[PDB]
Amino acid sequence: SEVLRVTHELQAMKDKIKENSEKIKVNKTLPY
Amino acid sequence: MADPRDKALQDYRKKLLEHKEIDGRLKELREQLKELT
Amino acid sequence: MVLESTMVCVDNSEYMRNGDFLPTRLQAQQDAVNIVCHSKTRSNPENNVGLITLANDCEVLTTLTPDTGRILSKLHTVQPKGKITFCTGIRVAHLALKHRQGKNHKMRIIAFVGSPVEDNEKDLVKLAKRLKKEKVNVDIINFGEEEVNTEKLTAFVNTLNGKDGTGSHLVTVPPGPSLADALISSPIL
Amino acid sequence: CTKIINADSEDPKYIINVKQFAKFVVDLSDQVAPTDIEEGMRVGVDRN
Repeated sequence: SEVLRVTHELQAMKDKIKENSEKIKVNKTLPY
Repeated sequence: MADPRDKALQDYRKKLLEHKEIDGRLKELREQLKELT
Repeated sequence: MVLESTMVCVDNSEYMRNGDFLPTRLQAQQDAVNIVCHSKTRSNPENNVGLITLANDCEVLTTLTPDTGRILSKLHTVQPKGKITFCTGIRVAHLALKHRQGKNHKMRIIAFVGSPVEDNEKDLVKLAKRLKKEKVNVDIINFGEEEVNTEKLTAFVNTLNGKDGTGSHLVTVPPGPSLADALISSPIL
Repeated sequence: CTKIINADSEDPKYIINVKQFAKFVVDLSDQVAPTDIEEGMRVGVDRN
């Protein structure tokens, strides 16, 4: 019901946002 | 009729507590997934 | 273990809003789901699942996937409004199945025939005359509305078999709003 | 050659001013312990 739409349905930011921050971090090259 | 609306009142209170827990879950998640989005 | 994929034809008809098995009917199509296939992956974690609607000529809401979150999420929004469609609905699922990966997986269509259909008499020529040469499997679930036993729909499995087939069975759970145990226990699958 | 104008404590990042080219933010190579490198000393920054 409400939760199943939120337990893993939705709440996917815990995977997508995790990955997305991975690439923004990886692109933090050493030089500045 | 034996119970003077005491055990039944406690059971109704437990049902209302479960309903309140559901309402709190709704309130928390409606904002948590909002923040994640 | 599982030599099969899974596609489902979740009804969406205008008649789907009715108290006949529970709250508002469809609320029960959703019911098995969480077991409508939850049981199917209760199998080796390599099964595949799908979803197909059947109103307004029917769209597709899920592409074969060993995932269930998507199918549940789409199920949440399946508002019933429109006349049921078939034949075409089944052929869309057939094509989708053909585009299945892991050729080892066999095919299966679980038809939640709820609201009445408009199919003619000799629909068999396209409904079943293929599944043999295509070695396909189709399952029929009659969400009530069993008009005169819906021999028209029963004839689909009738065309099935011919010696052996029928899949599990064309189980028409009684209009008694008991539950989905009838779609949970009854299905030995 | 290049000098160091800061060494972020507990943060491995350093800031250096080479000489005439420009400033930059640099990472400390594994071969050199951070303690051996201080503020104001001359570091052997590499190219690339």
